[PDB]
Amino acid sequence: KRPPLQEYVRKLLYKDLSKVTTEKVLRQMRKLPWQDQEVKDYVICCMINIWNVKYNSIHCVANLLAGLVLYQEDVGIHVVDGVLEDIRLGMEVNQPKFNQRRISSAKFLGELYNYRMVESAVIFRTLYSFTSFGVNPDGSPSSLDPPEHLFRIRLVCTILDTCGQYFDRGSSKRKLDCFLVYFQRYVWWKKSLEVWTKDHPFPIDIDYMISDTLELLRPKIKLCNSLEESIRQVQDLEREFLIKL
Amino acid sequence: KRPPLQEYVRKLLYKDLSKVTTEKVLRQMRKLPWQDQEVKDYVICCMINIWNVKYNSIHCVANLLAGLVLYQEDVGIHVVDGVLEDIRLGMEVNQPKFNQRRISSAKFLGELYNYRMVESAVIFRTLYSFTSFGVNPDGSPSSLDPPEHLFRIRLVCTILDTCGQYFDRGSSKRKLDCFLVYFQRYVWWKKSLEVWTKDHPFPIDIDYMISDTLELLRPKIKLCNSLEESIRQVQDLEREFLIKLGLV
Amino acid sequence: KRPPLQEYVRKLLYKDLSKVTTEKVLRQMRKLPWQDQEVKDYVICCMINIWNVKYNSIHCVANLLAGLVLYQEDVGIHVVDGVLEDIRLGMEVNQPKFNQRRISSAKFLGELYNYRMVESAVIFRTLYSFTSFGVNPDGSPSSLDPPEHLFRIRLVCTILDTCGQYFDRGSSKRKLDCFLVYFQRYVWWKKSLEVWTKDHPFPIDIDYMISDTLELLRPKIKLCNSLEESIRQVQDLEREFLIKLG
Amino acid sequence: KRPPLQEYVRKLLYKDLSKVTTEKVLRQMRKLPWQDQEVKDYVICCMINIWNVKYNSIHCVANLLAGLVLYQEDVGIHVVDGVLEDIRLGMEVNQPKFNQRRISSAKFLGELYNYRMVESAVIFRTLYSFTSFGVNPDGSPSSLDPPEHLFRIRLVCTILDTCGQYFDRGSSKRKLDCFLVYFQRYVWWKKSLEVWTKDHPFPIDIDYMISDTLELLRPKIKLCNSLEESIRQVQDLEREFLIK
Amino acid sequence: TALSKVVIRRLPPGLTKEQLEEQLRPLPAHDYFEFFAADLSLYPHLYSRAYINFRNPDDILLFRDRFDGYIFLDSKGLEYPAVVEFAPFQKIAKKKRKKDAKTGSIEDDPEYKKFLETYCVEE
Amino acid sequence: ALSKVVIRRLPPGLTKEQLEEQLRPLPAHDYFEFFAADLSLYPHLYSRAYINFRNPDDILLFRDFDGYIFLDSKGLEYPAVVEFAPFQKIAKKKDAKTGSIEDDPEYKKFLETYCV
Amino acid sequence: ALSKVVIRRLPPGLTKEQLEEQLRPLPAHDYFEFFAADLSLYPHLYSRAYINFRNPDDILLFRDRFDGYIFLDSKGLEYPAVVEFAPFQKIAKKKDAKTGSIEDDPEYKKFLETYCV
Amino acid sequence: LSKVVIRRLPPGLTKEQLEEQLRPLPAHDYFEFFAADLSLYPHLYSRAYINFRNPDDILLFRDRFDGYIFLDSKGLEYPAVVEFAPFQKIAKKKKKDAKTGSIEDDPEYKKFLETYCVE
Ligand SMILES: [Cl-]
Repeated sequence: KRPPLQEYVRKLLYKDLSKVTTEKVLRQMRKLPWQDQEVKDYVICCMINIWNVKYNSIHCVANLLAGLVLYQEDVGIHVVDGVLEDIRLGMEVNQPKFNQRRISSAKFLGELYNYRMVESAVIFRTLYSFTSFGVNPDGSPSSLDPPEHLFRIRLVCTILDTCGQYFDRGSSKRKLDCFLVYFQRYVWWKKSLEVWTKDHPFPIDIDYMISDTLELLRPKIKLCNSLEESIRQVQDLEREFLIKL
Repeated sequence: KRPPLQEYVRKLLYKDLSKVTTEKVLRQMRKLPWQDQEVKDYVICCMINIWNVKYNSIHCVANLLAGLVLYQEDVGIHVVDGVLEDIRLGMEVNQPKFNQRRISSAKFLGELYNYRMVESAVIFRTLYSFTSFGVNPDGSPSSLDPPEHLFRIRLVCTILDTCGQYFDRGSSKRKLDCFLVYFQRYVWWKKSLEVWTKDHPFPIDIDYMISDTLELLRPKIKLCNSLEESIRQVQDLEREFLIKLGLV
Repeated sequence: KRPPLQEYVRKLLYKDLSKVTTEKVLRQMRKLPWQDQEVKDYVICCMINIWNVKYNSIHCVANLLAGLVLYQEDVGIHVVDGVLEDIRLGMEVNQPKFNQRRISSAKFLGELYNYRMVESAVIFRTLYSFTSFGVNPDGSPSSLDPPEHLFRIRLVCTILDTCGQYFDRGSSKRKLDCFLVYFQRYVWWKKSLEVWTKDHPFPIDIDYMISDTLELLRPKIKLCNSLEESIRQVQDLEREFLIKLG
Repeated sequence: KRPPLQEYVRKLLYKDLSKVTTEKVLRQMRKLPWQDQEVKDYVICCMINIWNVKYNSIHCVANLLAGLVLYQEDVGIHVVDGVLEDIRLGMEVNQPKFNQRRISSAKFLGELYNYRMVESAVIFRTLYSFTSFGVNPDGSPSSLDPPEHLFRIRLVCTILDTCGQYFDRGSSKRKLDCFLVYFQRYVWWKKSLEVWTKDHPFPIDIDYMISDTLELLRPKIKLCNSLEESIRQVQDLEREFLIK
Repeated sequence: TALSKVVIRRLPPGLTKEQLEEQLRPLPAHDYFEFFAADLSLYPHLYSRAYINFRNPDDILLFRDRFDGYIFLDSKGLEYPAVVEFAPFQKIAKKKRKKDAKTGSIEDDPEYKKFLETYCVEE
Repeated sequence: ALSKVVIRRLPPGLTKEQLEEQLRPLPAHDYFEFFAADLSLYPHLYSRAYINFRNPDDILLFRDFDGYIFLDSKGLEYPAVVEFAPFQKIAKKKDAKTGSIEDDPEYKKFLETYCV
Repeated sequence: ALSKVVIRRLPPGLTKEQLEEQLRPLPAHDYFEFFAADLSLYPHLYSRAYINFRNPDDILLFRDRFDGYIFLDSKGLEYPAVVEFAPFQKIAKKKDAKTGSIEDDPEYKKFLETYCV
Repeated sequence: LSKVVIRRLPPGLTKEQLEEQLRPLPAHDYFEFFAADLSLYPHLYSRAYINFRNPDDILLFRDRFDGYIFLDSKGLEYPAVVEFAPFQKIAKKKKKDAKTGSIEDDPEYKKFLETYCVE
């Protein structure tokens, strides 16, 4: 029902990449008619829609892209912009039918950093957008972050699980420490909502997910036990920045 | 800081209204200057703001109003209109800080039926509003009913536990059984959303509170085990519509 | 019935210290047995309890300590930590019977900067604490900052009147500009409270105090005339701060 | 005699605003108290009264407004509405003492289209109103269009000489080609009047203005040399429209 | 019978009955017309409303079509699209028993008086 | 197809509240602005108003105020004109500099130029 | 010194030409690309474009001009555009010999044996 | 930052009881202790200051002691406070002052004792 070339590039990206070697598929893809803008626009869409790939095989797509741009420069910038675009659009529409689609995109963005396609500045800008875009600054729920919506946390942990272990030396070391403190406050904003009672406690899977990611990144750091401690940590962090010029 | 009249009314309704002081307080309330438009309006506000009363003392104010209307016929209408207004506004505003405020309101409406302040049509008209207002007909989530938002379930179960036990004879029995068919579909619309996974399941507390109320109402209830089964129940019920409406 | 040596120290600091006799007092304190830990502690506490000295002679104690550290290197650190502690404890306790005492401690912390005993960071770190410690981020009244409690403003102004004149060059100037942006929002949280009505208005004496110190420090600053104007100015600041963070 | 803030905006608009000082006037105009309805009211009136500006510097006011609406979008709407009001009211009043005042207003409307403040439709509806409003269809003179009154021609050419060169590609091409037919007939309605004698001929100055303007827009056409021709071209135009 | 009580809700809080009566004038025949102000307890969400009971249960079609969605404006100018639907409680105050004898006699009560003694000392 | 209508050639000494009374009951509308007379043409002073109706199908009735005789306090006919506004755009919704001219060095230099 | 700006949440039916005309005059640029909607998110289609300005000071006017500018689709629905700094600021900076030869490949040819009947 | 303050302790704890209660104790070149001054009648608390060699033992030290409830002799609970001291300067090694301990042999002190002898 679909053209044969289109089905072939899909067979390479969504099937052959988790089975064979990335080089076998890379040269196969270099031989595609890249001068034809029709097929080029199609393969880019296939890579952006990485939700069709097995979650554990997504790094193969980043590895492949890192090499394919040595021969098709513009495809690299187009997929990255698309991935970052779908991460934004996913937050705006915020529909449950796109949750697995959005988790993969976040994972893909993390693997694109591991293979040096984007730099930490892009990853930290995306990390903050998860805890700030559509978020009322007073901590009140809003349309884009309703009270019982915890998907922002699952996105932050998805990215931190894939490339946060490399933010432990030099500049990126403390930029991650600074994002975490703002993330712990966002966490406690949600925990402090009235919807969480004794019979309806905070989802325990989210608590385990947060403690696990923090345990890996910073083993010696302990999540706060109150909202006041989190509001202090941010107040102390930004206060010291205001004092150091 | 407050007028003495107003604070006295607040002590009567929120502090002095025990289970056996109802009559004592009613006679204290008959003495109020009801010809004054200001204090009357204020007293009605106090009764609508029922969240200031302890949950298990809410039936007391309903009992109070049932007797107070024998001498002030108009105050009965004004309180119910405000309670039904606040229930709807709660759904339109839908902020967590008003949840206890809205649970108490749903309780009040249930008690007002027990003391013959409203008829069963009011209670059912409101129950359907919990499952239809702001709800998309396809089951998809919306702004007034986000996916993980299950407060409508707790409001429906708050009313059914308060007065649903009186819907088991004659017309009032079938009118409830038809609602529960629609209620079960709304429940299964929530269960079948993508947010609920194996690690983040449908809150068992909600499952528990649903089963407890239906067991309390219809012990033989045929609990739908799927979304399709609840949809069939609705489709079969709508067949009954069009024979009793005259189109099939 | 006070021991002889102790009363002599109290006479030196609270009575004999009158601006001009400072060198004579310093040499008299150098002769004290500093290696006796008990006597050292009492002397340090005497300087921390600065409320026993006349307000306009408080700077004298700071000058004395500036010369005393040329011979007892540890006492300079001990007094500052004691004063900063007394400031924080004053906020925690928050009882009006200690108000005049807490105003003296702020003056002393201000004078300690004028005599190069504390760095610029300690002053602004203490200033911010006045506007944040025990303060809810939404501007709502709290246990340590009730509605009619405006002592925090009086403390901010006592320090800015003592050493804000020297925050006019380079980085120190920029630090003060940022703090004032936060300080004005705190003021407007207090004004917007429910307790201030037409019959119970915001004390005009506090308004006059605020405008005076601000006009003395920055004569060209535009005062915020609304709680919205204050919240906008703060968001504009932290908007520029996050770009340099990451 | 006038408050200082009012005299300042007059200095920015009627003196300081030359071709090169627009950048400094904009930022200076953004700081005015736009929340005060009285100041903003007066500002709009100052711009509508474009006759106080040097004719050749009028385009600067349009450029100023084009950027001033990126921060006060409401003000551009009222300035245009006021300009169109004064064009219409100028025709209804029609006194020679307001001629250069109305000439400046017509110029302003043209420049407002150049900096994309009004669409082509607003320009053509005004162009036709000059040749129709207050004009009797049978061609005879009327109260608002006496015989020797040729100010409508002076107005039409004022607008076409400032933005008509931009009407030669696509839709706006046909729209203008059709207005020139009705304009040619109006011109000939005025030429065919009995007031023009040998010693008192049709103003040669105005006819040169018609030839010069039409030369700049469409070099492919010269004005009709007869009234019947202009009537024939209108009849042809309307017939071909009805058949297609 | 058929429904006859109509509610006009989600109106601006600063709207008075006279202001509403002018915007609605001339409203059809009605035995009931009451106006109710805002509550203030839900401080961010103030809305006034009105109730009208029509004599003819068919003029509602025209009335609903004229005002269901009608935009009201406050001082600041914010829009308040009104909601005009059947009131969820169709009963109204009916003119009727004998007046109550104790109405307005609380000031001459010992329990109240005692309360005033205790409330006189406050703060 | 259009929705913005102009009510022009009104009396100059007319206010908006008075007009809203004469127009009562107006059809629904998003836009209703009133503009007094300009004072630059003393002999020819006319106020006007603009309305943007929500339903573009009720203008035919409102048009059929076209010719409505408005009167001033001194007594004189001001037959209002109701037509489709020649410009059919209305603005519908902040700058940081708004209201900063008072604390400005060029306007302060101007005050030195104009006050003395 | 950021120079790449994105115009997103445009109507899906819009193409590059009517965009360039709407934004006419395009400030000078060495990069100007336009991207259509994904189509797999059926209810939420939005096209977007990227512009890399040569002078990163002309975007202050550009951002204030078109950030929020209401675009219109066929039926006439309002698509308020969004003009921000592109979240990824890199742009396209011999030729390959294999390009355009996949049809003459054994792996692709054998796949056709599987895909066609 | 390396200096840490231990405050809101019991007024009766002396330094070695603190040093005992705070065992194990990471590396620290600075360890000052301050009792409570009698003056402020109702609110008497002792405190301590510690400058850690490697600024990272505070992460482990704070969580171990921040909130540690101490007890007074009479049986009163004292939730401790652990945070970075607001004044981050410490003492360093140095010649001594010749006058130290000479006040007893001074005329001005002598004549004061005379006036103080007759209470
Ligand atoms: Cl105070």
